Amino acid sequence: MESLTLQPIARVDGTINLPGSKSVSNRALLLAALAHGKTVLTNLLDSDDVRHMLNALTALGVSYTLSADRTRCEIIGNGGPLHAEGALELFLGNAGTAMRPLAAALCLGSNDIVLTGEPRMKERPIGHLVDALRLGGAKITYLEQENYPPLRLQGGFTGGNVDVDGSVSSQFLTALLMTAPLAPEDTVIRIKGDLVSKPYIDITLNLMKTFGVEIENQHYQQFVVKGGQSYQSPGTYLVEGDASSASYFLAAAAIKGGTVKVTGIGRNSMQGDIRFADVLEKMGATICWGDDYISCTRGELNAIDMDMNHIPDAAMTIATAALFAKGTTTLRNIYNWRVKETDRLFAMATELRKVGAEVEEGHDYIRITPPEKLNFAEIATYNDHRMAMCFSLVALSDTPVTILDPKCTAKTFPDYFEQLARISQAA
Ligand SMILES: O=C(O)C1=C[C@@H](OP(=O)(O)O)[C@@H](O)[C@H](O)C1
Repeated sequence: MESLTLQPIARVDGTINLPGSKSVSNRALLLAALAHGKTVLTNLLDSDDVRHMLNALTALGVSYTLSADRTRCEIIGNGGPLHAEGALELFLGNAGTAMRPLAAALCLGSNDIVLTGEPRMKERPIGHLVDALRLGGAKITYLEQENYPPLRLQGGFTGGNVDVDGSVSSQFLTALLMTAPLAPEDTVIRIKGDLVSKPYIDITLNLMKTFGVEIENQHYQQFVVKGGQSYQSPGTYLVEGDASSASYFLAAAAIKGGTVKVTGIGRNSMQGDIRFADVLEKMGATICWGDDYISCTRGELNAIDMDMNHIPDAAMTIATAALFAKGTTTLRNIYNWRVKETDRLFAMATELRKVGAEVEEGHDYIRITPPEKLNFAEIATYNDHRMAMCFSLVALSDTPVTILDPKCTAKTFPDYFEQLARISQAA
């Protein structure tokens, strides 16, 4: 199959202008499609997950244009809930930010639509979301395995008292929050117990406010939403650079810099993954913050033992950076790594051992003890963009590394290797 071999990188130094945020891009596209008026999004991400959302909007009848590089999008808002009948099938690849939000949104009014995706998406849970939507009136059918896509949506979500489990994915709550304002009746969303990935809820609420809707957030345990609302175009909107994509470059400087500056995110960014920079600082790197950049300069790199529930995606980057740190690194409270692009606890542990690390794969944590020296490995990537990007950091050592299916990075970052190469220096 396809593979890419990375030769040892002696030093990293430079500036990277970040690709747009996947989380912000897919929320902005769905809200722009539901809104009244024309929205012009700039710095939109061009990646597989965004392309699946754009294709779904096209299939649903939404009109929009894209610039040549697909980072500028002018969307003609539908002025209300989207509609299609005839069991129209929307293929959503493995994009949670399209699958979860559309599963909720398309329950408004009457519809007859099927949502499906790649084989792995049919193994990613959606039951907590379906349960909540049904409590609000939605008619939803599991076409294959109970609690997983594919789903046949027949509409009916009117609002009301809705409980939702927040212990497995914050995306279910995000989907409900974006949908409820357009339901005819008021909705009170009650979180059953724990809520994981809380920072992503703040991104959702930030986007909803940009599009003209606010709700009452009672300590992230209950959300009061008034029905009969409408989203309104914000005119022009600048999508933040992606803070998760930024993690690889900031970590590379922490290991082998040099100073690497990423632009497009800064201290005021809404993305919780900017907190990844705080972890590098705790490990010994030097961080500089700007309005529109974050930079990292090599310092020391010491192991850490931290709860990473607030940054599940960027936390994977600490798992390979740990190969270069002094001591044993432990990342805790990351159970849902198991239900994402792949089971990331199994995948990360398996591949880390291949380059020499001693790894304890905990049920919901990972403990990593680096080897005295890394060895060569051909890294399996599990159709997971982050496995490829995280293991690219192995090349910041004296050994090359071969990454299988490097194009899997296109889920969120098609140009990843060219960008890592931009900051890679031989001297
Ligand atoms: O809402 C979002 O944009 C995302 C939320 C997170 O999912 P969980 O809430 O399932 O952790 C994250 O891992 C995913 O890549 C993007």
